Amino acid sequence: EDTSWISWFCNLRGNEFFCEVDDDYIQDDFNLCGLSSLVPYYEYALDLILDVESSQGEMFTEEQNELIESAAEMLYGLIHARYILTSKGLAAMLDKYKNYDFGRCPRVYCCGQPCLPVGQSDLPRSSTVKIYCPKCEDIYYPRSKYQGNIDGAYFGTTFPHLFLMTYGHLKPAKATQNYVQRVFGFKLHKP
Amino acid sequence: EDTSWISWFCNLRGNEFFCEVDDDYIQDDFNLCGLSSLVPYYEYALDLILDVESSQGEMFTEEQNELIESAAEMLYGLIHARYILTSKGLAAMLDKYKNYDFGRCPRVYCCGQPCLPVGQSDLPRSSTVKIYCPKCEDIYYPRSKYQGNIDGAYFGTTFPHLFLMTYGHLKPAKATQNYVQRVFGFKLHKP
Amino acid sequence: SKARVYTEVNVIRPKDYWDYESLIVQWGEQDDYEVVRKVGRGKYSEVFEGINVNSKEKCIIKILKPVKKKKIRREIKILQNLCGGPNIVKLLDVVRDQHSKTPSLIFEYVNSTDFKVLYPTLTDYDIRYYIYELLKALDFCHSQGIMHRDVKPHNVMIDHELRKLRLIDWGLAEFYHPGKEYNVRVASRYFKGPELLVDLQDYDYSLDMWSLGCMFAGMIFRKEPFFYGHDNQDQLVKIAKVLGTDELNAYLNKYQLELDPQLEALVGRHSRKPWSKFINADNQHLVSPEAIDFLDKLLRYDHQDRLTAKEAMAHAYFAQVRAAETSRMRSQAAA
Amino acid sequence: SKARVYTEVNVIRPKDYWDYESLIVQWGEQDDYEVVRKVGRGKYSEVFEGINVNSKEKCIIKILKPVKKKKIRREIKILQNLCGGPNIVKLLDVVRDQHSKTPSLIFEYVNSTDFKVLYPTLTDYDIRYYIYELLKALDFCHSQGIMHRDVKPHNVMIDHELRKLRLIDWGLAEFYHPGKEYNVRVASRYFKGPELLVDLQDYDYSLDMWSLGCMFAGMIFRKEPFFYGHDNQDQLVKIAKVLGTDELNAYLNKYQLELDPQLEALVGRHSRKPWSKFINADNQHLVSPEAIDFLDKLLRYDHQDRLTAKEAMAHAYFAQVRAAETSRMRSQAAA
Ligand SMILES: O=P(O)(O)O[C@H]1[C@H](OP(=O)(O)O)[C@@H](OP(=O)(O)O)[C@H](OP(=O)(O)O)[C@@H](OP(=O)(O)O)[C@H]1OP(=O)(O)O
Ligand SMILES: O=P(O)(O)O[C@H]1[C@H](OP(=O)(O)O)[C@@H](OP(=O)(O)O)[C@H](OP(=O)(O)O)[C@@H](OP(=O)(O)O)[C@H]1OP(=O)(O)O
Ligand SMILES: [Zn+2]
Ligand SMILES: [Zn+2]
Repeated sequence: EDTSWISWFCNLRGNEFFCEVDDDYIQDDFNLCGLSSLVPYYEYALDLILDVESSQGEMFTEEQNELIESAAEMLYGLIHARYILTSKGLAAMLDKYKNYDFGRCPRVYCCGQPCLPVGQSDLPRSSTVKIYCPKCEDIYYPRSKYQGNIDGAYFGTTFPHLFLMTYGHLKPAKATQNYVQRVFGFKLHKP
Repeated sequence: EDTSWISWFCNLRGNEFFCEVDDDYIQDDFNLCGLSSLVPYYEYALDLILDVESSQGEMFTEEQNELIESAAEMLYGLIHARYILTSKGLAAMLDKYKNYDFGRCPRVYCCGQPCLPVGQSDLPRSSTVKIYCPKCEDIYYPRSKYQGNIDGAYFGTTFPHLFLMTYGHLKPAKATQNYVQRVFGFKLHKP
Repeated sequence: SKARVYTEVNVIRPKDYWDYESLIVQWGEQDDYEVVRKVGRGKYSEVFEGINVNSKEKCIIKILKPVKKKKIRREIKILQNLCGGPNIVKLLDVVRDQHSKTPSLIFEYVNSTDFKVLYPTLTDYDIRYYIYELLKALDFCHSQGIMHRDVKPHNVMIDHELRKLRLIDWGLAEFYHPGKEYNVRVASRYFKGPELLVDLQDYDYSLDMWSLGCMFAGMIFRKEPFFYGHDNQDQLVKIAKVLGTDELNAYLNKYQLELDPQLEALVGRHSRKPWSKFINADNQHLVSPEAIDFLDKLLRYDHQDRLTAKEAMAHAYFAQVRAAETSRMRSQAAA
Repeated sequence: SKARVYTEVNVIRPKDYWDYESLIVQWGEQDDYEVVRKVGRGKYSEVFEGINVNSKEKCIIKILKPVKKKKIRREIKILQNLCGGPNIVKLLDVVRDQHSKTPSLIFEYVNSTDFKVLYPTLTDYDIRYYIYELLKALDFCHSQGIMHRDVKPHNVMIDHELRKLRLIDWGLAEFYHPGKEYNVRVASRYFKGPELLVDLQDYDYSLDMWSLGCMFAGMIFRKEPFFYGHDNQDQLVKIAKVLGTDELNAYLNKYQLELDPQLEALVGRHSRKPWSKFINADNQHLVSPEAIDFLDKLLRYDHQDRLTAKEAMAHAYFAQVRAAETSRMRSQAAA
C-alpha cells in the first residue's frame, strides 16, 4: 500500500519524532489560521500532504518540484506543533514516549530518563530542535546529526511542559545520588 | 612514514581522545608497575605497541593474533591514563582540548563549552567513558557510538579533575541564563 | 424582525462601544501570571488555573487558539463592556507570550463543578435559584446590546458550595444591531433555536431564551440533552415532534420562510405534545405547574413570542427565589 | 666497610623495627582529607596542599605512583620510626582511594619557599642556622639506623618567615645494617658520593654527609650545582678536578676498588684545588675560613674520613648558632 506523505515522512532518518497528525485535523480548515499566510506554497504544499493529484503538479520543472517538498515539510512541522497540543495529539505523542522514541538523557546522573522533543522557540527558521529531560529539569541537544538539524518550532516551547501536568505520574523524582568530584578519592576542597 | 601503533590508533573512528603517549614513557619500565600483572599477553602487547618484531608473531593463528591487539589496546589505555596525569602528558592533552577534540557540552545553557574525557571509575571493564563539562560541573555520555563504548578507566576519575587546578584560567564562570519552564509564555507553578 | 426590547442600544451608543474590529489591543504583563494546571480542554481556547505572582490571588487563564484577529477583539470588547456585571465572568487582564504573541485572557477564579455532575443532586429550589441567577446575567448582557449565542451547561459555571453562578466563554457573543442579518452557525447543536435551523438571519437576544429553555427542560425532566438531534436537520425534527408542525407552519408563514422539500419531508406532520408527557416519578419533585407554564413560555417557535429575561425573572416560578432574596437582604441589613 | 657511628642500631633493635617488608598497612579514612591544589611535580609521587575535613588544619598530601609494595612500606616504616623527630617531616596518616587503592601519605603543612629562590637572599648567619638545623635532622635519623640517601635542595624545605626547616621525601631512605651492600642508584646526580660512582656498595650514613657538603658548597660559593656533571661518569670527573686524583687513587687502593679503564681515562690526572679558588667578590660575604675548614672536612673521597652529623654540629662554624640556640633555651625556660 502507498504510504501517505504523513506516514512515510516519520520513517526518515532523524525525522522520527513526528507523530502522524490525523487527516481529520488537516481537513479541519479552522486550525490552518496564520499558516495560510507565513508559509509559502500553501495549496500545493497541502495537496502534497493529503497526496491529492495536483492540477498543476505535472506542469512543474525539477526546480519547482523540489521546493514544494520543502514547503510541505515546513508546513507539516508547524501543523505537528498545534496537533501535539490538542487533547487528541497529546495521546499520540504519549505512545512514542512509551517506546522511548524521544531518546534518553545524556547526563549520567539522570540514570537513563527518556526525554521530550522541544524547539528553542515557537518561531520558524530561528532555532534547531532540542530535548527536555524531566528528571534533571534541564534542556539538551539531540544525539544524532539527522535530529540535531531539524527546526524546533515544529514542536515549540509549550508541548514538553504540557506533557508534564497532563501525565503527572510520569514526572520522575530527582537524582538519587550526587556527582562526586574526586581526585584520587579526595573531593575538591572548595571553600 | 610507517605510523607506529600509538600514532595509528588515535586516528580510528571514536578512539581519537587518546594522546600519543611518548616512547620515552613506555621504555621507562618504572611506570609499568601493576600493568606487569593484570594485563593479558603482557609482553606481546608491549612488543605490539613499540612495533617490535615478535619472536613468535609468525606461528600465531587467526585466533591468537586477534587477542594480542585486544591486549595492546587495553594496555595502551591504562598506559594513557597514567601518562595524562604526569606533567608531560598534561601538556599533550591541553592541545587536543584547544582544538576541541573532546567535544562540547550537550546542555544548551553551557554556551558551547568544550568537555574533558573521563571514565566512571579508574577500574577496567567496569564502565564506559563519559565526559565532564567544567561550566555546569556535571558529567555526560559521549556524542558518537564509537566513543560511547570505549572503557573509561583508560582516563580515570583523576585526569579531568587534575586538568581543573592545572589550568585555573580555563575554568569558566557559571551559566548566565537558566531554563525557564514556559507554557505559552507563562512560568510553571513551582509552589 | 427587530427585538422586542433593548432594540436601539447600539444605535444610541457611540461607534467606539460596538466597533470591536477597531479596538486597540493594550496587552498586560504576561510575567504577572503563573500557570498551575489545565482545566478545560475546549478546542477554541485552552483553560488553566493560575495565580497572580504579586497578590497570589488565584485566576483562570484562557489561552486563545489561532482565529481571525477580529474574533479576539470581539470577545475582549464584549468582556470589557460587560465587566463587573451581575454573574458575568470578570476579565482582569489580557496578556500574550512576548515572542509568539499567543494571547491569553485572565479571569477571576471559578472553582466550579460542571453542570453534568452537579444537577442530579439539585433540589427544585436550587434549580429555580440558579435559573434566576442566569436570567440576571442574560438581562444584563441583553440590556448592554449583546447576545451570548452559546448558552449551554458547559458555559454556566456553578460553585454550589458558595451558591455562585457565572456565565463564561463569550467567544461566540455578538452586538445586536436592529435589522442586522447574522451568521446562523452559532450555539451548540442541542441548544440551537428554530431561527438558526430555518435560516432566519435577523434573530436577536431571544435566541438565548430558547437555549435557556432547552437547558431548563433538560434539568427539570432529567433528560440531557432535551432535544437530541444527530445533526442540524434532525435537531429541527426533534423539536417538531414536541412543539407540533402546525405551529411551525404558522411561524414559517409569519416570517415568509420555507423549508427545503427534503427537510419538510423529514419533519412530516406532528401534534403538539403537552409538557406533562415528559414527567415521571424520578423527575416529579422538580416539575411543578409553574415550571411547566414557565417552560412553555420559553420554548416557542416565534422568537418574538418568547419571554424576555426581565419577563422571565418576574414569573411566578421564581416567587420563592425573589421572596428569599428580599428576606436575605433584610436579615443581612440587620446583621 | 662499616659506619664509624650508630653501627649496631638495627642489630640491637628487634626485627619488627627494621623489617619493613612485613609491615601491616593500616589505612585511614581517605574521606577525612580534602585536596586543594598541586605543589610538587616529582615523578615518584605527586604533592598537593590539602585540609583535614575535621580539624580543618592544613596538610600535605603525597600521592604515590605505582611502585613495588615493599617500597611503599619502606617509606612508611621509616616515617613511623622517625615521626616526631627534630626537623623530620611528620607523617600524620596513610590513606588510599577506596576502589583503586591508590595510596597517599598525609604530612604536616609545609608552606615553604624552595631553596633555589630563597638562598640568593640569605645572609651568612642564615646559612649556618639552616645547615645546623639540617644537621640536627641528619644526626637524628642516623641515630635511628636510617640513611636518607636523597639529600638535595628540593628535599630541604624552608619557611624562612618562621625559620622552620624540614627534611622531606623519605622515598629513597633505607635502614643501615652493618656491612650490607646496597644499590648505588640513589641520590640525585649532583649529590652522589664517590662511593656510588665507584661501586662501593657497603656505604653508610656518611653518604648523606657528602650530599650535605655538595649543598653547602653550592650555597657559600653561589654555584648551583657545585659539581655539574652531564652524566654519572662525568660527575666523578667533575669531583676529581677539585679534590685531585692522587687522593682518589689512595681511596681506591684503600678499599681495593678499581675503576673501569674507560672511566679512568676520563678522570685523567689532576691536582687538589684549594677551596679559596672558588671565592669571588659576589660570594665573599658567605665564605669565612671556618666555612672552608668545615667544607673541607665533609668533601673527602673516604666516607670514613668525613665528619659525622654530631661532629659537624660541634664545628667552630656553628659556634654563633649554638650560642643563639643556648641563649634561646635559657629565655624559653624562664618564659
Ligand atoms: O479580513 P481580511 O483582511 O480579508 O482577512 C481574512 C483572513 O485573515 P484574518 O484572520 O487576519 O482576518 C484571511 O487572511 P490570511 O489568513 O490568508 O492572511 C483572508 O484570506 P485571503 O487573503 O485569501 O482573502 C480572508 O479573505 P476572504 O475575505 O477573501 O475570505 C479574510 O476573511 P474575513 O474577511 O472573513 O475575516
Ligand atoms: O606480582 P608482580 O607484579 O609480578 O611483582 C613481582 C614482585 O614484586 P612485588 O612483590 O613488590 O609485587 C617481585 O619483586 P622482588 O621480590 O624481586 O623485589 C619480583 O618477582 P619475580 O622474581 O617473580 O619476577 C618481580 O620484580 P623484579 O623483576 O624486580 O625482581 C615482580 O614481577 P614482574 O617482573 O613480573 O613485574
Ligand atoms: Zn535528566
Ligand atoms: Zn556543561
